[PDB]
Amino acid sequence: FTKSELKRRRKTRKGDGPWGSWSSSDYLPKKVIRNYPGHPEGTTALKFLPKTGHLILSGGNDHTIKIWDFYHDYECLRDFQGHNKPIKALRFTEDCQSFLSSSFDRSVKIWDTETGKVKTRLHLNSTPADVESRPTNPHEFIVGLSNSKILHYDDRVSENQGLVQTYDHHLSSILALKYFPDGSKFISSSEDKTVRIWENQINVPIKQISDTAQHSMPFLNVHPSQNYFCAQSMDNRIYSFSLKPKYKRHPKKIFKGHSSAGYGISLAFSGDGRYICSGDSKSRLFTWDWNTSRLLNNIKIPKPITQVDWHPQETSKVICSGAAGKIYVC
Amino acid sequence: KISLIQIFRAHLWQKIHESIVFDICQILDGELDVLQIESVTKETVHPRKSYKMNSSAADITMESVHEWEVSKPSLLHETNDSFKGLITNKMWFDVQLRYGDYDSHDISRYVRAKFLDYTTDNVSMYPSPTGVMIGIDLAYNMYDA
Amino acid sequence: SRNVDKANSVLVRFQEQQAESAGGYKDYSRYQRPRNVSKVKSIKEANEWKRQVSKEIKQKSTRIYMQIAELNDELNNLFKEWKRWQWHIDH
Amino acid sequence: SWRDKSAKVQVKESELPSSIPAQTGLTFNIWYNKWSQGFAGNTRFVSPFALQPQLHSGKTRGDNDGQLFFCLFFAKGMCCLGPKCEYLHHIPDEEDIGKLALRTEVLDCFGREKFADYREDMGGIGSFRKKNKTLYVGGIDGALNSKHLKPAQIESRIRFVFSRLGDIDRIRYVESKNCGFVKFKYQANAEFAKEAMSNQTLLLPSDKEWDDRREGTGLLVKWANEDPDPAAQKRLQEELKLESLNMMVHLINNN
Amino acid sequence: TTSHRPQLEARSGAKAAAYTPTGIEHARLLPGHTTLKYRKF
Amino acid sequence: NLYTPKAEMPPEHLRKIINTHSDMASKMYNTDKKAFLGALKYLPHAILKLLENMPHPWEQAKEVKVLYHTSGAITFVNETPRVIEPVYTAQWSATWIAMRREKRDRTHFKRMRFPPF
Amino acid sequence: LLIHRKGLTYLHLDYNFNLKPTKTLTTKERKKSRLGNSFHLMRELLKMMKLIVDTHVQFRLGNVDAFQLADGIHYILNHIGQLTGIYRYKYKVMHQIRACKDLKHIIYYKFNKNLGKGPGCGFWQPAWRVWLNFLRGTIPLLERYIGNLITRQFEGRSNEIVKTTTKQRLDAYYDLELRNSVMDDILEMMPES
Amino acid sequence: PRIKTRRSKPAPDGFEKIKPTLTDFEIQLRDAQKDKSSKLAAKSNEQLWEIMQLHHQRSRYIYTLYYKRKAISKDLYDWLIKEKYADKLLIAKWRKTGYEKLCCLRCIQKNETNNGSTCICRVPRAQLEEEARKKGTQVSFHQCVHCGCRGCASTD
Amino acid sequence: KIRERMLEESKRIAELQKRRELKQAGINVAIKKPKKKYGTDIDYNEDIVYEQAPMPGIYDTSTEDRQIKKKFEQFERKVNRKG
Amino acid sequence: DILDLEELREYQRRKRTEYEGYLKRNRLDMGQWIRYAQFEIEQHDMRRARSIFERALLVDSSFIPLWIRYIDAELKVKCINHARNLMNRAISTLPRVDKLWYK
Amino acid sequence: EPPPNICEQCLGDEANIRMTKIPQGSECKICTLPFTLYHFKTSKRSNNIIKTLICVRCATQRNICQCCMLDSRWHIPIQLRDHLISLVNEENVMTEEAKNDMMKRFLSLKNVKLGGAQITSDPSEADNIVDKLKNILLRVDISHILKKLPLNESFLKNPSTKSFFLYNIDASIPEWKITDTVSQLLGILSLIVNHKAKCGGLRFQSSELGERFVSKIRGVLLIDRFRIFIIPWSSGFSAASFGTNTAENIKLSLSLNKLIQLEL
Amino acid sequence: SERKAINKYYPPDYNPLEAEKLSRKMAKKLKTMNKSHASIRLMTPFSM
Ligand SMILES: O=P(O)(O)O[C@H]1[C@H](OP(=O)(O)O)[C@@H](OP(=O)(O)O)[C@H](OP(=O)(O)O)[C@@H](OP(=O)(O)O)[C@H]1OP(=O)(O)O
Ligand SMILES: [Zn+2]
Ligand SMILES: [Zn+2]
Ligand SMILES: [Zn+2]
Ligand SMILES: [Zn+2]
Ligand SMILES: [Zn+2]
Ligand SMILES: [Zn+2]
Repeated sequence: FTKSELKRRRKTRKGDGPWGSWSSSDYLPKKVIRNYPGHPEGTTALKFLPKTGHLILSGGNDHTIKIWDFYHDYECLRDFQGHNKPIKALRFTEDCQSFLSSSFDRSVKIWDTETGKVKTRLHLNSTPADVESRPTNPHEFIVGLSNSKILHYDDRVSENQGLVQTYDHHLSSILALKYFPDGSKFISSSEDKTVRIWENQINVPIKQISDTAQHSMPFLNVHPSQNYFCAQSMDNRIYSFSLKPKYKRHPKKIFKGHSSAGYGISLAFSGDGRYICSGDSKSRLFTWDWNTSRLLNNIKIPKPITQVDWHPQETSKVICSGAAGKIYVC
Repeated sequence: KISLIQIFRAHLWQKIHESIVFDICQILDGELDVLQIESVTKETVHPRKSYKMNSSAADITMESVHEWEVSKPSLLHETNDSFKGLITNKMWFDVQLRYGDYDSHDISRYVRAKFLDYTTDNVSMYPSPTGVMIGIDLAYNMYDA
Repeated sequence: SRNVDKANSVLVRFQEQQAESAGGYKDYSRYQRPRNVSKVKSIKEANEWKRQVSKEIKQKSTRIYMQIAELNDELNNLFKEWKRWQWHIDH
Repeated sequence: SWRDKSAKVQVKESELPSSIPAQTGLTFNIWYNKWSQGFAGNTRFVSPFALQPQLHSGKTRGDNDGQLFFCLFFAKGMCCLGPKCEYLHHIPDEEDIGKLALRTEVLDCFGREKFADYREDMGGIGSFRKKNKTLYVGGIDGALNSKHLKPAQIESRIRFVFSRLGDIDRIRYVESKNCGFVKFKYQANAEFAKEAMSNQTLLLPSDKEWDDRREGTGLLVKWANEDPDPAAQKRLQEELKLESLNMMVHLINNN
Repeated sequence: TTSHRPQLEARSGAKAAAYTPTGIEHARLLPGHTTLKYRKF
Repeated sequence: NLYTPKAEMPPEHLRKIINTHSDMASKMYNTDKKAFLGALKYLPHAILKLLENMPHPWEQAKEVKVLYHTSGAITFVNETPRVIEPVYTAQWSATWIAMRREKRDRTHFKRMRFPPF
Repeated sequence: LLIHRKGLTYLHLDYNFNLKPTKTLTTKERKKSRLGNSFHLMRELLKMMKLIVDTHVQFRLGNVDAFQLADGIHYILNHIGQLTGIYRYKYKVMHQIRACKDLKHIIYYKFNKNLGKGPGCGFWQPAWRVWLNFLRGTIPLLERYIGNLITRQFEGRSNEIVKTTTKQRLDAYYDLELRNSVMDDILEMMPES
Repeated sequence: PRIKTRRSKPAPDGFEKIKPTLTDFEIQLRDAQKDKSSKLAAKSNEQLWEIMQLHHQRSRYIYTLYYKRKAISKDLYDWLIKEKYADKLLIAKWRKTGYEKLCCLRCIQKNETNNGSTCICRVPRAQLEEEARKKGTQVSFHQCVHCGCRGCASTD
Repeated sequence: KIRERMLEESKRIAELQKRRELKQAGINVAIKKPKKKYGTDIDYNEDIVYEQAPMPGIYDTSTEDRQIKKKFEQFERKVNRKG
Repeated sequence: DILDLEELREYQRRKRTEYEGYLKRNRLDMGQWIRYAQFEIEQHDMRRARSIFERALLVDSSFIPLWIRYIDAELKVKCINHARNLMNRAISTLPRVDKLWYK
Repeated sequence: EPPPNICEQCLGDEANIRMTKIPQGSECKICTLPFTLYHFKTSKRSNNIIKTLICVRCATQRNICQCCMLDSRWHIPIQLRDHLISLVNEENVMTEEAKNDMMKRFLSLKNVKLGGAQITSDPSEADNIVDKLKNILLRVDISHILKKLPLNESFLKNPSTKSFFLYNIDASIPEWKITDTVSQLLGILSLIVNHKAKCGGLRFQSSELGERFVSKIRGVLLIDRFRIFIIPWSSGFSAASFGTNTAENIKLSLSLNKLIQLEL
Repeated sequence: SERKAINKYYPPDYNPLEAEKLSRKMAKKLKTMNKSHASIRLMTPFSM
């Protein structure tokens, strides 16, 4: 080889040092009562108003959000047209005047509940997968993302688009978040096979949840007695954990029988505490007793029912929906 | 070993500590307005605390309605301690049990040393810079603070 | 003291409890078998109780070869129990 | 062909299963990587992973390095390294059997050293004395999650899955014993298919049971004993005589 | 009594010769008196 | 045939090796486990070398040359604490005077607790 | 790892090198787990080194200042007898402990002249020398001890342990040799063989 | 590097202008230190190769700045050597003919190789290529075990 | 000890008779070999345990060797079918 | 007693384990050796019987009833040439014993 | 201490081989006793590392290579070697291998060759064996499923059929030979054969492949002069076609046999 | 460990009072805690 040829050969290496490569490549529910005409292409999120459930909030495909009354007319009060992609999550702030919305457009928007006005809008570098807000403060919210970060925001803050803090101890996409009902601590789950509890506005997790056989947990919720919380693991079983400062799992509180895997199926609780519910990919609306994890029933409601929610005062009443679009009420 | 675990069988050490803590808390409740106390809180202390002999925490934590005038540290039966030095709104009571021996049964020296040691660590053991440590010697049946 | 009251010490029992909580481990031979089968809901744990009945009838049948009458009585009773376990997991 | 594409990464490094096995005792032994203080509960479990030969096969570093041996974890359907693997990511074929033909007497196609005696279990790598081409297929009830299935249906399942993994001489299913026997053309394909199908399910995505396939114990794939059938024995004697006569040609022509 | 027996033959040292040492360092086999004396002649 | 001196590695390399051998559950660590048990006979030597090089009261942070096995099994301090005897005597005499003065002046000398952790 | 290879997972080793059983042990467990003086000497030397290292760690965290560090090192080296328990497995270390006590006496009564009582004496160099010179002669002993132990772990135990004639075996071996002597004489003189 | 202490003298002028680059090298090494808990032996070796690369690269930064760009005073270079931001003895190799792009010192430690040879990464790539061609194969050498170097002959 | 021997033979005959019953029922269970007390323990049926063949003398033994082989295999078939 | 070949194998395992244990614990009981060899002749396994007689001779080659038993055992099963080799060996090792010559 | 016994086919063709000796480095695969391990590579840049698996005294006892356990004269495995010799000798010889570990240790130390080894360990005997070898080479629901089987119909040009029925399959035939001969005819295929049934079914990927198959010569297919007969099977088949149990398959085989004997 | 060991290892989370309460709940289900007799070694008190 000539020196010029050796010079050209050096330039072909994929890297500017010795490590550059030469490689080639370059109570009990019984029966359905009514159904609302939800999103024709499919409902992806549902929520009752938090303290009193007189209204049902809905979001799904067709890039739209809608709100329905639960009494006297059973009709949509108003729509919200400001999204370009399907709704991922919806969350009423703890003072009912506003709700948070996230979509696959990488945009998180907070809407005025009664007027339908965008209080503020956030544009993100990654797809948000959950939105949540403090029980003690309606102005404070949190956003989990696909890039394993958790962004923290207070809408009164203008600096850095209101980003008050960021959390980092997660090796993959965040899948769900939940505040404690006191709102001083919050919980988050990830694509990485672990869950963490965090002090609010502190970048250190106070506890880690891991086991040699733990599956990922795409949804998480709190039992109304608030001594315990719960999550829907991809093992086709739901699990429950203590909110007490030991934060350990409780052994016999396993909830099996439902086809969950590959879908973001929701889980919900009766307002009296004593009963719990989940969807299914083949439309069996499952229910269980919370006191002993005993099975209750399933209803073959008219397809994956990804969303379920239970009224804070209407005993034995529950709503569900999914890709079928229609929003069924028992 | 057999004789002393026979005496302290069925967790008697922790029982003694809990009962004395409750007794001091329950009599501080009866003087709450007298001493201008906003609240008396029995603390949820770690179970090994009663026999954690190299470290400590507050057993009772106590709030002020309006701030107290407190002395520099002094023994329970010293008389001339003057309150003008220092001011605080939070205080704690720490109950320490010991089992003495012939070399060491001066409980007053024990509480003084343990107080001045624990209150002057780089990392603070207690929820306030001011408080009282109470000591009980079980072998010799003595008390001081 | 003997092996039995060492194994039934508080520390060993607590470690058993922690192991059945933390990893699902349970040596079923330690524990009294349910008299009524229908109160058992998992197919896994019902089959494990069935295995306990199986090893019990094996050990009894090793001693069958008053003696024959009483052990035959207990043997067929345990076969009745085994039938009930098989029935339960089959329904 | 597998030669037309670079090998797929089967499982990501973060998706690999934990090394600590399921708990069967009170304390984890850091030396033995096993549980001590009691022994209760079964150690068998269904594999989370399965090979998909047309999808996962492809070229690797091993093809460029002149490698002989196949990837153990490719067969298990859980290779982390994909195209950066030193070992071959494809089903063994007559070319590679020919390349292995020297080492094959004492080594597995995975390059593992053979033993003198089989395990009492008849599991494991196999014997350098026997040159066995036949796999016993047990645990078929657990591989179907105890689903009731007709015998010819079971045979059709076994026929499908094992025929992806090599050229086959015979498959037979025995209803009374509830077990199958698969014989390959080459011992290398029997070696490969054993590790590929060990602890797997026979269930389909079409089955109603598919969403709980992980719960039981999978297929129990072992070396077969000698067939006691007299027809098979005289067939074995005939092929032994034929192999002997073919070898006489080589000895005579060399000397 | 049959556990309690006399010695009919002693164990042969030929058995110990049949396999190799296993590397245990005994204290009495450490070096010592490492030089031989010799007589005047 | 030919000799060259032992290469000195980055300290982060050793630090990483000690970090990775935390749990050792994988099959890749069998040979490392055996090396760990074989290292056990050389621990009193390593303990002597460590304590021999202990920092004296007048120095904050003593950097020491070390020899370590690439399995992470054991780390020896590979140096001798050579000192100039009249200087060492003067250093310890200054330390002696300072400690005397501090015991005099410090109103309350708070001793450590043992074990510290 | 040595504990776990021997299967003694029912014993736990603290991070301050105390060995404690996790449960009340069976007699077979007690016999099987009866670790010897080699392990224990190794463990207690690690414990001593751990104490020293932990004081330096406390200094470097800023929790105690330099004078407290000096006094702490001096206290450890003087109070090995109370902190470490190493005498239980090698009682000849009492010479080191006694030497440290004597050194403490002479050091204190040079140091505390016109100062009075209380902690603060950090002149730890003599006791430090005592323990280093102990480690000098402890290295070959523990190397032999631990080597034989680990050799037993990997290679196993020798098949052909020849018991010596100690005074517990003296009478039995006398009987065996006398019996063989009588038998040799009588079987030689008998005509019929 | 060596931790700042009363033992150490303050940095000469110009250390502030190079500090951002050194701090990012520090950041990368702090990340690389940690127990990522790799399961495989191969990927565990790759993580040590990362550290060796970072060590090389920071030493190359200081080396090029002082010896080639001449943007650095002798005092500042001596300070960086003394506080061990840079590998003294590897820089000493880069000054020699035929070693201008050496990866690390272990790869030329002949007295510990099985055959008494250097590491294979010091062979020029053309020589390995023509040996492989004469044998009739591709080149089997990708990365050497010591540091992951893919070839550091000065021609390459 | 004789009581223990009685109990051991009782358990052996238990296994034997159970195996015979199951053989009459057409489910052919194999007899369980004894458990090895130590890892190197011997099964004396698998090998002639320490075979010391007779040293070959001047006389040819071949004809009576094949006769003995005939006798042994005849006995084996006989015990298989007649018991 | 024994109805099946597998049952014969069980019986033979038990008896062989018994005899081998006793001859391990005390090899010098020549009568025990002789009756173990007799057991294997009863099993018609002449290879095992020959091996046991050979091992017994290795324990003690001077004991004349053991030689006579082995020779007679070979002759009883019509193995005349084996017996011829054996007797020639017998006189070759013990030429001064009249009984072997007469046999 | 004897030298290693390694064959030329293990060592390769390079002029020089570096080899690493390790005393007591390995435990022998045959006898479990420790031995001096040798290991080498055929060239410096070959990526597979070859090692002695058996000790030298086990290897000389068997007359085999320590690295591949083929016969060190004839380069064939022990079973085939002892079988070959036992065709030339009337009185059989075979390598009797110990099963108990103490017998494995015991057997390895006696210095006597085993099986066919002595007959191959000197040139005179081995040459005599091959000279003699040259002389050797010089010298019940059947009544239902028989309407599911296509036996009433024939091999034809016009009907497009993707599936076929195979019968008169000799049990000697492996499945792969059938697939291979169809592959030869098509110039390249799901096959079921039940050998207890002596029949089977063949299913093609698409109709043009089946049409190309029927384009080449009820029909017949040849496997080493076994005349497999073939019929187009328009009704799709599965494994159930040949019977649900072993007895049904055997009964079907006898039925097909008498049908073949009528057809011939 | 020796016969006369002073200390046993307790896990860091071990509360003795909760442990005893849990072990009491467990004791009602263990076989050998509920069998009707205790095995003992004794001498025959009289000729029988
Ligand atoms: O038993 P000793 O070796 O003699 O040492 C005893 C103490 O050690 P410990 O028993 O371990 O506590 C020691 O304190 P420490 O070394 O712990 O700091 C005291 O020194 P100082 O008060 O600080 O000056 C001694 O007082 P003097 O008598 O003035 O030397 C005391 O002696 P005593 O037992 O006769 O009273
Ligand atoms: Zn791979
Ligand atoms: Zn390099
Ligand atoms: Zn390098
Ligand atoms: Zn290199
Ligand atoms: Zn061998
Ligand atoms: Zn070879």
